[PDB]
Amino acid sequence: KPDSLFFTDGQRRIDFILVYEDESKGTNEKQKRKRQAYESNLICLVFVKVHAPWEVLCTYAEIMHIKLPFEKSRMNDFYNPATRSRIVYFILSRVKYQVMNNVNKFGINRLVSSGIYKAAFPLHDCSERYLLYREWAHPRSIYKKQPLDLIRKYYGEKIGIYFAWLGYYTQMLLLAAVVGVACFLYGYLDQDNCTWSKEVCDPDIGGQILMCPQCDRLCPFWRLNITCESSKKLCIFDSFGTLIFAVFMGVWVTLFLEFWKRRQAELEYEWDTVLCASAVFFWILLIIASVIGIIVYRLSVFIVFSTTLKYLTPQMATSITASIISFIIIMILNTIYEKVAIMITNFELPRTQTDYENSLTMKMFLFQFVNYYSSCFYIAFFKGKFVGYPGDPVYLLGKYRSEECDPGGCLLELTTQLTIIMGGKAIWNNIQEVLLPWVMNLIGRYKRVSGSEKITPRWEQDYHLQPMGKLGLFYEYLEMIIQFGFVTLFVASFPLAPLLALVNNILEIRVDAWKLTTQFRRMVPEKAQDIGAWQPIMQGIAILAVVTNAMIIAFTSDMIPRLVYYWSFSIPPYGDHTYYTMDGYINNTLSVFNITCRYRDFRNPPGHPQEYKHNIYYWHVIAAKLAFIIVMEHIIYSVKFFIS
Amino acid sequence: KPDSLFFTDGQRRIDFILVGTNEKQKRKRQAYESNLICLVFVKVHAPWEVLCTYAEIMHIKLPFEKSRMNDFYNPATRSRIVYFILSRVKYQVMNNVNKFGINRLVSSGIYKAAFPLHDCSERYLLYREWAHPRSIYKKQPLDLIRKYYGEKIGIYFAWLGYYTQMLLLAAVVGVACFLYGYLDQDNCTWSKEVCDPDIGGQILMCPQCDRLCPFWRLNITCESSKKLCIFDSFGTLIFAVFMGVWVTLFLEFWKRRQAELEYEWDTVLCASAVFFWILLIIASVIGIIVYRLSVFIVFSTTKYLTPQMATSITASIISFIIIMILNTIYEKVAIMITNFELPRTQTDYENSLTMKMFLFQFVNYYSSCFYIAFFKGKFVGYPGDPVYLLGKYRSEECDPGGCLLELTTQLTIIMGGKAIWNNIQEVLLPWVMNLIGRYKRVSGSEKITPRWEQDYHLQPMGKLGLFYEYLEMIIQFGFVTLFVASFPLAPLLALVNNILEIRVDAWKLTTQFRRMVPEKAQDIGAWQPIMQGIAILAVVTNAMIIAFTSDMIPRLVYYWSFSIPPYGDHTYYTMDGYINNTLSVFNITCRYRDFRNPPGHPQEYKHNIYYWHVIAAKLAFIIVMEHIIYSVKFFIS
Ligand SMILES: [Ca+2]
Ligand SMILES: [Ca+2]
Repeated sequence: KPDSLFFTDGQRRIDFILVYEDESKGTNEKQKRKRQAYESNLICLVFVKVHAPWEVLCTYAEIMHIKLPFEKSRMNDFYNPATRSRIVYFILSRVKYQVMNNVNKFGINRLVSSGIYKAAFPLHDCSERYLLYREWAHPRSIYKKQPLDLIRKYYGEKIGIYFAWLGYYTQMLLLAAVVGVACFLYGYLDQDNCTWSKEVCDPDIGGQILMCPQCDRLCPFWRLNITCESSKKLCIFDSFGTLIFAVFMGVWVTLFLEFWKRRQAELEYEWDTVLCASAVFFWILLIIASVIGIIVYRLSVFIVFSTTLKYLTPQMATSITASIISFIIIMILNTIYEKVAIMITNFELPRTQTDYENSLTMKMFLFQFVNYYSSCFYIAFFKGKFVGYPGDPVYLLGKYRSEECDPGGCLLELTTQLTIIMGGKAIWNNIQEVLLPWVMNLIGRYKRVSGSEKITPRWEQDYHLQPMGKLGLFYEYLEMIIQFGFVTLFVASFPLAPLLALVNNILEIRVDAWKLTTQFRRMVPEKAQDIGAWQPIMQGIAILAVVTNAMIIAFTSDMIPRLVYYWSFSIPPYGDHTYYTMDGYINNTLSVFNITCRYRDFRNPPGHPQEYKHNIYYWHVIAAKLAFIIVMEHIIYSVKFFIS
Repeated sequence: KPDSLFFTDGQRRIDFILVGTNEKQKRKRQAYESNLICLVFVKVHAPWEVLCTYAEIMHIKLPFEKSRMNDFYNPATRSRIVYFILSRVKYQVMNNVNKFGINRLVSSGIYKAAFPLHDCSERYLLYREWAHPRSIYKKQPLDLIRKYYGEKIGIYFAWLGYYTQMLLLAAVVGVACFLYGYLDQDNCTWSKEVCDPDIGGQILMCPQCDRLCPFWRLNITCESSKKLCIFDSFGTLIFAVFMGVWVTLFLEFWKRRQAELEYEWDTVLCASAVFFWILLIIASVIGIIVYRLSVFIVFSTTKYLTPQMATSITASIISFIIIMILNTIYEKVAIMITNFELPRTQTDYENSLTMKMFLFQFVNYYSSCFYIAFFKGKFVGYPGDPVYLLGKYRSEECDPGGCLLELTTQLTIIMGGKAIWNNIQEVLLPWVMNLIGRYKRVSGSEKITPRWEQDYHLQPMGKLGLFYEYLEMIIQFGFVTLFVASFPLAPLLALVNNILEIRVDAWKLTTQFRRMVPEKAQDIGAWQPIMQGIAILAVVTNAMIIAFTSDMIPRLVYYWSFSIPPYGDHTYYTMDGYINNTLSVFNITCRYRDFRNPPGHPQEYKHNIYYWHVIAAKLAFIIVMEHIIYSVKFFIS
């Protein structure tokens, strides 16, 4: 029978499979009779079946305290196919191989690494798999609520916590999405009567500003008018779409953390749930330097691409193409890091599985942080600075100049990077997660055995399925923490970032689910009280996110400069208006340059006693930026103090 | 037998002592002692069997071999066990009137007193080598305190330990910067040009008050500016940075010590009324400053005793007296409002009492210091018009030094004067009241005084025993970490203080007060969150003290970016010409302290580039120092 969950005699559900074949140079007999006696003490091509009867599960459940299934009691009570796999795995790990020459091994952790065995896994049916396939696997059930209790009871506590965290995620990124939509409509509608994003488009005030080339050569004296196509759509990320949006984002990120702490407490109430500087930091410093190589490649790309060539402005198509190239390079370099972190972690002598995975987290998460967010931090914080008296950039300790931004507090490049990285990867990781299992399963089914007997045993089909590995949910937490960082660190621009995430996760909460019910082999239902080794990382990300949001609003949003302009530079002090009006902002902010243009920085005109040194406007604006940072951060940690 | 801790039979030590409407409580107390059986001095004793029987509920692990109570491998714990037995056993009636313990019994007034008794031994040696003026510097046997006076007193004297041993490092760093500020005093152009009449005495000021104040000169500042040098020349920066690192160090260092002692020992409507009085005292600090002004204004009409030294001392003493009187009033009112609300058990009641009285004392003490440090000498504009505080009364203005001598004088007189006065009461009140009792109740005994009689004549300690000591020491901690930029000797002033206090309290805990029940405690309790909040606020307030009220960042700015060919006619990083080129001119139709444009700049009396540069430096300094400090404590923890 193809749907055989039992033995030949029947009435005995299979709990595990392990496969090996050492019948056939010279050394083969050694592992042959190593594994020949290994199964002997475990007793209470052929697929070695492992089952745990009542008297075995009862006698080996005494070691670990697990609340059996009304109400529950500690270790003993009276009123689960999932826990059998974990019990069998624990039995395999505890029972060792006894010899007479002092070479003792326990479990197959070392056995499968050497190569004695081939594979080991539990198996499920073809029931709870179909009912979970219909409303939870296929993307048609977008709005259907998931049975997280069923997920916990079927695919283990770790997967249940991962999905509940994702279920809780879009449960309250919909409010962030609707706030983003409100800011979206405010920015889009109020593109006319605000003297911003209309001055730039108007050829009389924001069109007569003759800039000067940003780089050394092969750039002409452009005009601000060309900014129109990207300035009219800039206000959506500016104005009220920036200040209250990011303040609400900070309050939200500080509050739902504690809200999900309460959710975790509720879950615990429901379920039981009871030399360093070198090499390691050397490679991180090397990639901190290698972002320079990445941007050098990016320039070497678009310099040629500009000569090669829906209102596709140069700074839109160029930025999109550059972001795609950088994303491809980031994926390749992430593959390189996936190799090197593993190759350096096993070099050190680690502790058991828990500490090994904790160290692997502490290394790979930082590797991915510096791999992904380095470019975003470069563009956001220290990209378009350092222009002085003769217009001399820092030159980066060489003969190569630095790149300069646009008169908007360059954020369109940042939001394009966000959209193409966290949005492009959203497509691409799902593409691999859906298609790689199909293509490899088809390769196995069309290259190993073809034309079966029309009755395929369950173990054979499961063996043909892809393994899940010990780093099962590590990669999902990694990608989701990357999404979390992109949706909380840089959420000042792109108000629709959670919404772009929202539907994303609604697909993922199915797609992953789908790949967890049809593609990968069933995983042992491990028990965990939380996400683990990521929650402190989440707290650190939130603490850094408050500061980085303040720095995004101040140093690279050009919102504080306009607030300052219509509060203190528009009034009769420093100005000629009557009340808080934003008129004349663009002309009365940019500073003049003498070639012997008008660049973006705030500096004195050529002939002030302090020429090309910062003026009163710059110092006022930077004092306002620092005050805004201090006030917002203090208010945010005060708010989280009230919350927790 | 005056030294008799046993009954007539002997070999049975006393473990505790307790001593038409009248008939009601007479009958209630007559049957109360009946179920407890296993002026009269009821000697409650606990044999071994009752100790084992009713010590099982409160799990205590004590042997050598610390495994569990029921093992086969302490005069202190008998009092606690007897107290627990008294509290658990209730009085049974047939009218639905059930009372357990004497917490309600002594409140009504059926009994008079209840206390354990100690020896006249382990108390004599502990008086000599630990509680005597001849043994001040001798090392503490903290075990001899833990097993004799209880976990609470032991934790109090161990937490006070590091204020005597490793507060010495802070004190010696303070001494080092104290001597550094006095040696490099002539060759810094600061506090020398001020004392030089040629360039620092020609700067005529203008009156700070509306009337009865003449146009003075900076020359008179000399006697207070020359000694100001040690407070802010260069020792303030490294001093406060080291203080922040030091506090964010010993917090976790004492966490480690707490873990070590855990290894050693077992240790098993709101907006109104409550916040209304706090906002009322926030307003009443205005009344306090009005009172101090009214005092020294008249005193002005009445060893280089400059007006701003004698005045700052006299007004500080008057404010300290008023603060003590108000603290008595708050001790009354917090108790009178806390019992109004229906509280939980004793632990939660004392937690609420902590949360109320600590805030009351915070606003009582640190409000004046925050007023002087942060928002005292500001708000001068175009015609020299102060904010007037929503009235016809002007505000008070500071001196061209980033007024800090007033702040350090307030610290020295408050945390130093109280350091004397609290010890004075703690030493003399027991003597005077014991003498009153011994010379007014019974005189001329028969030369044999029973132990219980002498103990009864001693003062009671109460349920709020160590609450006041934690309160005063947390006040000292706040004064030595919040405002530790000036007065580098503040730890050293504390140090000997603590070295005396760690005896004085010790002394008063072996001769004056009645023995206290050895309560079970694993930490100071309900104060560690307060200490963490104090440290987090302390980093920020130290940054604001260095920036907004130290006049140090302006001194960095002058010789970094104003003594260079832009903004200055110099050639290096030199402090020359700082005083003249910082204060801004005022036109009456003087030269005040704030940084504003001269009378005739297109933005007249609006702020110049100097103030905006200095405030940008201040904000950058605050941000950088705070970020570095929490990064450092992240590395530490
Ligand atoms: Ca995924
Ligand atoms: Ca004391």
